[PDB]
Amino acid sequence: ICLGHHAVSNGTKVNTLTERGVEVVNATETVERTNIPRICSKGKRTVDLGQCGLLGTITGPPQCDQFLEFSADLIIERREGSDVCYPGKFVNEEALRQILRESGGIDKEAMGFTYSGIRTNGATSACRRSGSSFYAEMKWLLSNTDNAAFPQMTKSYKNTRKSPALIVWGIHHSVSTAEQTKLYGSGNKLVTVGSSNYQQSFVPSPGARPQVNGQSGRIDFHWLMLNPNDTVTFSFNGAFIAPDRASFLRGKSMGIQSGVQVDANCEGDCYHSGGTIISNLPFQNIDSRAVGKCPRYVKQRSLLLATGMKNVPE
Amino acid sequence: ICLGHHAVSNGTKVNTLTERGVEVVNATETVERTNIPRICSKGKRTVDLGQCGLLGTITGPPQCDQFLEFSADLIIERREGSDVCYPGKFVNEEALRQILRESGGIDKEAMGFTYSGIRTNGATSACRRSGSSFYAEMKWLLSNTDNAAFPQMTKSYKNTRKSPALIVWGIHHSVSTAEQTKLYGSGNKLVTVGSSNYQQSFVPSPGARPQVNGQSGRIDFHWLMLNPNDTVTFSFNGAFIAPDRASFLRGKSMGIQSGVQVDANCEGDCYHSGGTIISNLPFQNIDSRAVGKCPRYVKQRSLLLATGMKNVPE
Amino acid sequence: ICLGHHAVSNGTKVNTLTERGVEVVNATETVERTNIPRICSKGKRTVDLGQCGLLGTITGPPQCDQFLEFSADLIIERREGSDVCYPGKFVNEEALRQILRESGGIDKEAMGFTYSGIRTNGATSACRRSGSSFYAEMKWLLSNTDNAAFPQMTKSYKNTRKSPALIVWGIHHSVSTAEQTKLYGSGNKLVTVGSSNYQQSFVPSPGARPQVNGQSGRIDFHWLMLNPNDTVTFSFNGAFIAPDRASFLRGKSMGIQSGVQVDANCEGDCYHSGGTIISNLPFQNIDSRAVGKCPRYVKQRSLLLATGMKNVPE
Amino acid sequence: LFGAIAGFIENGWEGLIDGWYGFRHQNAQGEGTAADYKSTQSAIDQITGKLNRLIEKTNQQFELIDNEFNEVEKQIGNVINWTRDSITEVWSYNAELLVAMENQHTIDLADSEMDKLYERVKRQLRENAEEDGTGCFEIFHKCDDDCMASIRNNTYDHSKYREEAMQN
Amino acid sequence: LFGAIAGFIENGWEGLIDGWYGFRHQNAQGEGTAADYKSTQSAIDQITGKLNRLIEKTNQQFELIDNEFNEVEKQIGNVINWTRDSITEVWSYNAELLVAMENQHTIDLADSEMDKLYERVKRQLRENAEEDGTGCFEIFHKCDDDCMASIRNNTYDHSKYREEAMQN
Amino acid sequence: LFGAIAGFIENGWEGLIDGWYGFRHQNAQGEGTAADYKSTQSAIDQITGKLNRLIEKTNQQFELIDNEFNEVEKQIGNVINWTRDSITEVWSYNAELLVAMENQHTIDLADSEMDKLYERVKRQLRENAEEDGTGCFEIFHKCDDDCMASIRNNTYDHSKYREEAMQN
Ligand SMILES: *[C@@H]1O[C@H](CO)[C@@H](O)[C@H](O)[C@H]1NC(C)=O
Ligand SMILES: *[C@@H]1O[C@H](CO)[C@@H](O)[C@H](O)[C@H]1NC(C)=O
Ligand SMILES: *[C@@H]1O[C@H](CO)[C@@H](O)[C@H](O)[C@H]1NC(C)=O
Ligand SMILES: *[C@@H]1O[C@H](CO)[C@@H](O)[C@H](O)[C@H]1NC(C)=O
Ligand SMILES: *[C@@H]1O[C@H](CO)[C@@H](O)[C@H](O)[C@H]1NC(C)=O
Ligand SMILES: *[C@@H]1O[C@H](CO)[C@@H](O)[C@H](O)[C@H]1NC(C)=O
Ligand SMILES: *[C@@H]1O[C@H](CO)[C@@H](O)[C@H](O)[C@H]1NC(C)=O
Ligand SMILES: *[C@@H]1O[C@H](CO)[C@@H](O)[C@H](O)[C@H]1NC(C)=O
Ligand SMILES: *[C@@H]1O[C@H](CO)[C@@H](O)[C@H](O)[C@H]1NC(C)=O
Repeated sequence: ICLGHHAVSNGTKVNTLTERGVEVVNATETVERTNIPRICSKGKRTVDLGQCGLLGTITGPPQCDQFLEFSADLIIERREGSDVCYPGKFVNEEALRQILRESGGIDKEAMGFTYSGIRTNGATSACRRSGSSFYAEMKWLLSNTDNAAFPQMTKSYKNTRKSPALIVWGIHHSVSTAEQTKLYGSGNKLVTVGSSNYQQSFVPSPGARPQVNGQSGRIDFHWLMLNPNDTVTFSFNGAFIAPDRASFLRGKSMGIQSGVQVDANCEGDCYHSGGTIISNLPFQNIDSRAVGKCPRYVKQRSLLLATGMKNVPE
Repeated sequence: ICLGHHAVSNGTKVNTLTERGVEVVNATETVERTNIPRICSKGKRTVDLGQCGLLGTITGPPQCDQFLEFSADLIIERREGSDVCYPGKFVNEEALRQILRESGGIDKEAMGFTYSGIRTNGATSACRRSGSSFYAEMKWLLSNTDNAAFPQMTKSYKNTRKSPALIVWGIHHSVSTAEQTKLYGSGNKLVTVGSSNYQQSFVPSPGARPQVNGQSGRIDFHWLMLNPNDTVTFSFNGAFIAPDRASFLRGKSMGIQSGVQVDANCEGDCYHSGGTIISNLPFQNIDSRAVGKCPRYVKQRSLLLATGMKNVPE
Repeated sequence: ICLGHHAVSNGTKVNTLTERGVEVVNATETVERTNIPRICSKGKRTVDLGQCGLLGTITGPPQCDQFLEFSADLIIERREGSDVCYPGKFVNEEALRQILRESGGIDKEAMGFTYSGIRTNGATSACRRSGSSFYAEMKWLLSNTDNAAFPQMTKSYKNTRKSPALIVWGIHHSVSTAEQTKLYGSGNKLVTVGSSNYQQSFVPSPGARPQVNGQSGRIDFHWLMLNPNDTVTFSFNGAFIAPDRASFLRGKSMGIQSGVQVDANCEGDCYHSGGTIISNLPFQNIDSRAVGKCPRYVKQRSLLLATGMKNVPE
Repeated sequence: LFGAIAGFIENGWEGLIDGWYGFRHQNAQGEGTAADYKSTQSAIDQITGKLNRLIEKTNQQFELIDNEFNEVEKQIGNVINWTRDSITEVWSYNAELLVAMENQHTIDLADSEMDKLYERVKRQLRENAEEDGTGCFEIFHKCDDDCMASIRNNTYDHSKYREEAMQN
Repeated sequence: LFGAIAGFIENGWEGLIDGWYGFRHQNAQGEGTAADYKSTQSAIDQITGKLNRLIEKTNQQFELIDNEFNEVEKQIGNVINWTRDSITEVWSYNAELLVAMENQHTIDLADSEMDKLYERVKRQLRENAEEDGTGCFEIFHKCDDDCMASIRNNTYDHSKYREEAMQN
Repeated sequence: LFGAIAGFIENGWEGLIDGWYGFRHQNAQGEGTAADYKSTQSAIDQITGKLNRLIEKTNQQFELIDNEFNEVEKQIGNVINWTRDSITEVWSYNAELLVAMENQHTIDLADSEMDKLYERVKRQLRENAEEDGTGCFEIFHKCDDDCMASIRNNTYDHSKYREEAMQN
């Protein structure tokens, strides 16, 4: 009697500790190369910001008007998005973005500031709504008359909540010392900001910036997280954009950046800019910056795992 | 004649390259789960800061009075600690903290600044000693009279030592432009600071901060490392807190943060906030932020290493 | 008939999964310990900066005069190098350095700024050439007369190129408010800078810094990357150093820091401060900060890989 | 490696499609070739164990640390990239080693199961047969096909067939 | 795997408490069961070698990079966490693989030592006995207990006991 | 481990300089000792395969992230160092494990090739010889040196030499 083993004509080459291209009966792939070019968002509260910028959800330019109090398991930033109507930007913008991506959305709340004999309806044709508007969650505080002066004010707010409050104010930088005074009066204007935690202060800086959105003025946006039962104070005298509402984080979420469509027909937990990586493979060669729950990125395209014996054909 | 092998009734399940729950005769744990809820500090020069904050050892609020010239192999930060009597804070506070943790303690040295017709005994009820005091290593420089003016000064110090000197000064920010002038006189006050290495400058920023320690003024603390035979200069004219003594690092140490007691009865080299990890195991599942000489943190609770053969009971 | 195996008198001890010092017939080293104390630069466009500092290639102090438009595959920083003639420094200096190391060199281009009734030939004995000069790529803009005043100017430049432009300006900080006014006239001087991307502004800060190069004044160097078809604007009124030429990155390169000589006789791709690591070994115990294409650094000095069987001598 | 598969056994049976390991004999009654479950199965139940161990679910979420629409500051940008490239080197290394190591073991495992099958049949015929040396066995008592079947399902009386092959 | 332990040997002796591998025979004089030092010891001295290699002292100190009383700035905070989580993934991976790989080898090592013990006794009785096939040996010359003891301590004359078992 | 090298074979031949595995016999005609290509070669072609797999070219460039002439800011400086030290721990770990794992396999591979050589010669002499037990074979028909040469190059008639050794 005699005994042997099975074989095939067409085998599959694998690599070993010692060899490189040994043919086995059957091997299987270990590295995922397959991408699905959609955001597989089946089962998740998803928010596609489109033209709204993630930071705009806090301040409220018109693109973000429908995102001021959103709730999410999954947040999608788009390329066409913008945090801004009136030209300007945030200090520590990415830190803030990272916070917002895993916030689970935001709840808004009146800080309850009241103003004593100044203007309050500052606007522009950069923030277009019915006519010339401004950021929905903010207040463009102005000297009472079309030149006038600004009475060094003090406003304060206390986080009487169990969760940290996101506080956001803006500093205005005008085209010139000319316009800076028409808006706020003359003199070097100073804004200070503190807490049982925080320590900073600000001065404007008028001058000609290039024209963005049709404007040469800018707005410096700044932010701080107030703690439960901690108080925050705004010593200010001009060049100042006042926070109307404060923000609280809802819970937990994931934030991604993509340019592909959403599909509630597929389930995914590993995302990148070009879609969803649905795989059970331990590795992947698609995007090293893939995020969520993903296989480890490897530089190798293919790594074949032997699932059979040596193929020795006659 | 016949031959077999040993076995037991009760075996221990392990995992293999191929199986998952194969019973062997004997296995041993590979992941440390056991914590000792004390700081095992047997044999080490240890310093428990208690209410003194690590940064306070440099400036010297009353909590830190007994820590102004300490020497250590092991430094413990406590939660109740504070770097501050008069409300304020440090710029690059954590960088400075990290430096101090591995300093091996500090030696203090007179910078030897002398002042020409101003005040020098600035104090407060926030730094309580015999009465109303200040930071022990600093000097609250004031305009000579209870309004007066401040003569734009110049003081300089040279590190005539073989080791880098830790230099620390403070900028005062008062409740208002009112108080800023009573203390230093009027005009925008400017402090500049440089070396064969460094380049910066400072302006105060009065205004109302919320009340901490009973005070609404703040103090900005700043710092720079002077090199052997390098010189540092202070062009100043007010809103300024002067360094009396400079600091030198003693050697090497370890710094940790904990809320558990010290035990000179046990020896440890791997520490976390909840105590000491004494183990010889290659891994641990206790604290991912454990520091010192530790086993690698792993997410797994248990990984049983086979120390015997297959257990095949009858 | 009988069969056995080969052996030797002198074997080589190796380590195994189970043993530690088992003698095999033959082993081979796995960790590279051999260094060649030269920069093996055979075949590469190499630039040794010597006394020129990498950042000086942008601004152009006299050391960098022959490096204003260089082209490289490999860039070498030297210890004797200096980014500066007139004392001063760069904000985000290392970020800028890292950009320049992999630029592949730089191409210079006239920004084309024209000035209206001021001075323009600011100089010093710190930048020595024929006599007292300045940075070659910059312009020391001055008030027209030996006290005079500075007309708040505006200059702007557009990147009409397909590649991002490196923009560099300087802020002057003088010995005093005395000298600040002789040079630029009185009043707080303000420089603002923006783009479809950027947002900042600057004020000088006169005072006495220690004497470096024989000078107590400093120059703050700042920089921004302009995008293709984006515009950058300089609202300024003094204490200002104007960019004459802008810079464009040539392609790709590698940058290292070394104190050893260059050899076009040897080929290397793994470099450190003490020379070149030429090896094919998977590991190395020479320099953990070795850069280029290198074997992985390991703490072990030697790891012997068995290339033979057990050596069992009689 | 054990020496069976691609050892003294010249090759395998591209017609054996019933299992991994089997019997092909030669007695008078014609011809037959079969497969062995338990050997085949023990190799199947082990390679299958390797795969189920390599397909997993890291309940470990990773978040954006970078920005593609708005590049983060260069210094931190380069530290992040440097760090990410370092982790990639490790995983690429780990992956290549894991697969090579596993493939080596998978292959030497299949050898093992063959040699284990062989050297058990060899022990079942205590002397009523001898080893040719190419994986084939020469009986000296003309085994029938309820006898060859008796071997394949492990019954074959290790004595009651003796002298008929012993004397010869 | 070699095929002895949990192979043709149905099981092990929960009464064998003298070693890992031993002899239990059956001759006229009654009964006895013993343990083999050198086999048992060579398995002991090897598993023991694995452990001494996994318990080590990384003279590599790591310092605080974070702050728990005073959280560091978010961006750097998130880079640190991201990085720490990445290293944790590696070590958790390494640890699981190391233990699985080692356990596999440990177990196939114990098999090896058995098969090595067996196939040496088998060679000590050049023909004065034959293999039953379940790890037991049938002598054809009624070995005594200073003869069984002669086997166990490797002395047994490989000739001077012959024909008494050969002829039979 | 298979049990040959540093097993029942007491030691090796420091005079065998023609290969890794060879034959040294003892018949009437005097003396001789030779080497076996194919066994030696299959061990050579496999250790050589391990080395060619460990010498590689990571087309992965790494750039300066630090500065030695001008130390970068402390916080970022310490994050970088912390991170670099973490990667060093991994590679030092990987390197030590890789080498230990490989060395184990390399050594058990050489054993395997011996045992594979042995247990093939043993099968070539179907009964015209028997196993002494120390890696040596006793023929019972006085093999000549065109007969010993006949074994070494695998020809030896597995029958036409029989009874001359069988009857004896
Ligand atoms: C080939 O390998 C894969 C392993 O995932 C398996 O699903 C497939 O059935 C195999 N094919 C055969 C017939 O061996
Ligand atoms: C927070 O708010 C509650 C309700 O006013 C108060 O009782 C509590 O003391 C506060 N927490 C602190 C910081 O003491
Ligand atoms: C079980 O394993 C451990 C290995 O560390 C050993 O100390 C202990 O003695 C073992 N028990 C027995 C009797 O096998
Ligand atoms: C440091 O101090 C000594 C003593 O004054 C001096 O001789 C030496 O030159 C100094 N080092 C430098 C920077 O030259
Ligand atoms: C020793 O090992 C190395 C492996 O790289 C090999 O080049 C050398 O020839 C070996 N020496 C001998 C004779 O085994
Ligand atoms: C860049 O320059 C070309 C040539 O002037 C112009 O046509 C193009 O629109 C510009 N790119 C942008 C930002 O539109
Ligand atoms: C980091 O890497 C990405 C690609 O992974 C690249 O596009 C980006 O420019 C890099 N960041 C920096 C700061 O160079
Ligand atoms: C980093 O991780 C710790 C826990 O390991 C967490 O408490 C902390 O909030 C995290 N830091 C940031 C910046 O989110
Ligand atoms: C980082 O490590 C290097 C040596 O590798 C050391 O010289 C340097 O001081 C360290 N950096 C910091 C910020 O401590």
